[PDB]
Amino acid sequence: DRPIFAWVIAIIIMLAGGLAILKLPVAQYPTIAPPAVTISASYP
Amino acid sequence: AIGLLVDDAIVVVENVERVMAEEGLPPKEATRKSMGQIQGALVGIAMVLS
Amino acid sequence: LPTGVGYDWTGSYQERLSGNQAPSLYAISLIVVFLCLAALYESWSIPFS
Amino acid sequence: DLMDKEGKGLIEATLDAVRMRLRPILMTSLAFILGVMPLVISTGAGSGAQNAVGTGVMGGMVTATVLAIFFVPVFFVVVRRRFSRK
Amino acid sequence: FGWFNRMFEKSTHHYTDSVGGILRSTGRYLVLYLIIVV
Repeated sequence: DRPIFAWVIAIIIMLAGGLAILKLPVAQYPTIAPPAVTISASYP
Repeated sequence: AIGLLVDDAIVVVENVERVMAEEGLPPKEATRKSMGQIQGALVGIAMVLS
Repeated sequence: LPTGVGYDWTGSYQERLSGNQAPSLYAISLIVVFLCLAALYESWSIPFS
Repeated sequence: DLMDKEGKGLIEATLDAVRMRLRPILMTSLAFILGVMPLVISTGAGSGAQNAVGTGVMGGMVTATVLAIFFVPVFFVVVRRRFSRK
Repeated sequence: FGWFNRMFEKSTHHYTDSVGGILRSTGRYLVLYLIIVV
């Protein structure tokens, strides 16, 4: 079709996508263990 | 906003008004071929203000 | 000052508005704008106008 | 539009376009300004914020049509940027 | 109405003629554009 209209759609993703990398967790494995709470007393 | 709002209204209105004088012609098809000249702007200006 | 005396900013600002914000905002606001003046135009003159 | 679709107008399409639309620029902008008028002063104690807004656009509309329709680019731009080379 | 007669003068004269005049020059009104930015 035409060049620029497509190239401008792609440059949104050059940002948007890229800018998410400077804003979302670089971390390891995500949460998967069904989350739990822990009680803890102490009778010395 | 009120400003950049009648700014968008005024234009399409008076751009018909030139077509019905510059080439004296009231009807629907003046309205039609007037924002053939404008439609291109309108959306593009809405995507830079955006 | 003497030993065992540091500091910390209660409580002013975190990042302000003339500061690291305003720039970044306008900055991005340009990298767009120049676009969509290209998505309806094609050149390298239209947008610099 | 003129330059393409119609004829060239090396400098006679930038002009020919003007000619036919100083109307809507000075019809809107002046309908601005006047619409911005009751905040710049007029009101003067209900909200002093009204003065903070309108004073910095009245400024940038006086110097936005009486300038962009004239003297400094918005005619001079397209000349040197589009033409002159490629 | 005068009103209209007036407006079609300025626009045609007076503006558009002094517009071919500004487009005739170039380097002076660019020197002015930067003078503004400064």
